[PDB]
Amino acid sequence: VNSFSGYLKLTDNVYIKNADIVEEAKKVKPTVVVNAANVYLKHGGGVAGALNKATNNAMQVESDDYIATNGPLKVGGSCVLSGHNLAKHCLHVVGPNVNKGEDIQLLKSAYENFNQHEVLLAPLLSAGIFGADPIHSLRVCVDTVRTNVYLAVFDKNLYDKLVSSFL
Ligand SMILES: OC[C@@H](CC1CCCCC1)Nc1ncnc2[nH]ccc12
Repeated sequence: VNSFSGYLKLTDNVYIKNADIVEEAKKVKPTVVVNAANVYLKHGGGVAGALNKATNNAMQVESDDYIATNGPLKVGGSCVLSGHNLAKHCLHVVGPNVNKGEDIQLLKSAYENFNQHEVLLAPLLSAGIFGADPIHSLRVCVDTVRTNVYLAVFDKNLYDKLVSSFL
């Protein structure tokens, strides 16, 4: 039993809700919140910009030190950093950005990072400003993640389409 509330159950391990991931994280304080990161951990907009803003830019400060030490992530890769005031940990995961021409096949590799964590709060990878089809992202999530994932979908209209079209 966990403290996630109001989710629709899609499969044995995947749950979905119309919610602002920032407000969800602040309420639940999960062990792991997933950020929709880029390889430079430049948290300018989308989920990343919103999460970073909620940390008063502490996420960005920590991320800049991470990059200065380690260099950029790989598309499809991840790193674990602090969750600041939002969660114990933040798993920064880089899904392919279609608006940069990146290979959508890397979306499965991106979701594989979730399997290293027993429970996660997460957005749909490569959705939103990353340009991928969210219905496809949900399908890859369900077919790749085996651990317990609670998906927050900001847009109510998109949430209803994801549920109604789910196979
Ligand atoms: O998938 C990443 C983005 C994409 C959006 C595209 C337009 C329709 C709504 C989704 N989703 C989010 N999901 C949960 N919380 C969020 N906070 C800020 C952004 C955000």
